[PDB]
Amino acid sequence: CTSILVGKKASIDGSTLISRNDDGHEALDPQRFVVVNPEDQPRDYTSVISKVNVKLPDDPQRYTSIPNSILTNGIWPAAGINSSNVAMSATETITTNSRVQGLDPFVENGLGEEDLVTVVLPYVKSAREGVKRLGSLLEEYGTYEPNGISFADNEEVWWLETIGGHHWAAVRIPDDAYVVAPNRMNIDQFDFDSDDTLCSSDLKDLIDNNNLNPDFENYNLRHIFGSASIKDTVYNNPRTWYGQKFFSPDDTADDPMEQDLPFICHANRKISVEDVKFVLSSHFENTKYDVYGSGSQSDKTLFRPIGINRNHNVHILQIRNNVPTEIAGIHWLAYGANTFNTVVPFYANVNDTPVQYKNATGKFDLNNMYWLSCTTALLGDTDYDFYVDMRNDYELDAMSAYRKIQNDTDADISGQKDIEKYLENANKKLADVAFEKQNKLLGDMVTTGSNNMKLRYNLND
Repeated sequence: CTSILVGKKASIDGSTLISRNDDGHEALDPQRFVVVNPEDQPRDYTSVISKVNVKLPDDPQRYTSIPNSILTNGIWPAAGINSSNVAMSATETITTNSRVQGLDPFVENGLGEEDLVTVVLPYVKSAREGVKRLGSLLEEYGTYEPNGISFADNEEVWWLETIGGHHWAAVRIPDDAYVVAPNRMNIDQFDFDSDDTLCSSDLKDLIDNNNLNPDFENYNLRHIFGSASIKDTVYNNPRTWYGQKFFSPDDTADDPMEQDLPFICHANRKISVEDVKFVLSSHFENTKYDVYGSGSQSDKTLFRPIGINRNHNVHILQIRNNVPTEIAGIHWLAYGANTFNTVVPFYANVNDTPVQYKNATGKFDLNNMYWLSCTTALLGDTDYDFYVDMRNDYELDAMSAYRKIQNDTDADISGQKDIEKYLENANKKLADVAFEKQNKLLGDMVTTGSNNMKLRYNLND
């Protein structure tokens, strides 16, 4: 997984953004776009993986989510926005170390990524409340994973990292800042009594009393609780580096393996949704580390890319400030490897979701956007340089169409007597166009690609 966070003064439009590539173990695993209405929410929750049993409040809020189609390993809702316009994405798998694990081991019947959005998001009305509730739950139930979780509302963006079986810390991202986060513990310099931090009440004592601090001065949480491994230099740090080079080129050096890249960054410009999607789809373009590029075989395969075959979904959760609250929450969504898809700006204030995004099952169905998008990216992968121009045209054409629909829908919001019905229609238009354009792209690739098959023999006349 790769996560990107953007504070409200750092975005081009004054919105907050939290985002993540939901990357799994297998390349393909069908995803659905689903609104969980309060009557559909469990009050007595039991996980599949850990069998943790969690009693939940009787007043859940409606929320969007991205559950797995195949429920063998549980729901895995990934991310969403609730009816209070709070966004949450869980999780970014991070790292730990043996010293803190020796003190606070994983809890095998605790909470995991399978569960987190389901047991937190419906019950909070601010990002800060999200942080606090998750912290309480970690203390009450424990966890069996090292995870990073993002929260946002129209004011604030928070990043929480879990530490051992029960501990945690969280940082409020400055308004004018952004973060790029890979599968490695991220929080660095940490001021315990700061207004911009929250953590386990015992976290400082845990550190001080057990000689966990490797530094001569101050507290750096990933120095203390995280990793700086050889594997980090190829699996994690280059992703951070590539993102920071894109947003902060003059503040970022030329070593992708760097272990102490800053957590909090300041870009040289305001950041768009298009920008975030670009970084979340990237593969070290214009470097020797690009698997589709000109580098040696060993250089081309050295680093884990951000766009990748096992992108199951990508979401950019946006809470806007230039609009009435009923259309503030936008759940941008796409499926499959990010090289050949586009995020679609679904309004989150709806009771149901469009069929092409809701209906994936374990049966291969090219009328569904999960299967259609995966098929497109796989074909694209077989000859990237051949297909990339059509890909590029499609991205501009599709995003332009989405924004036209969004702008038109936003402009006519006042006086709508049934908001949810109005926005479900807008989401239907968005999904219909997204499917038509995805399908036309694949068709164009198949048509031109068929001309270039190995199994050919043409008379040149």
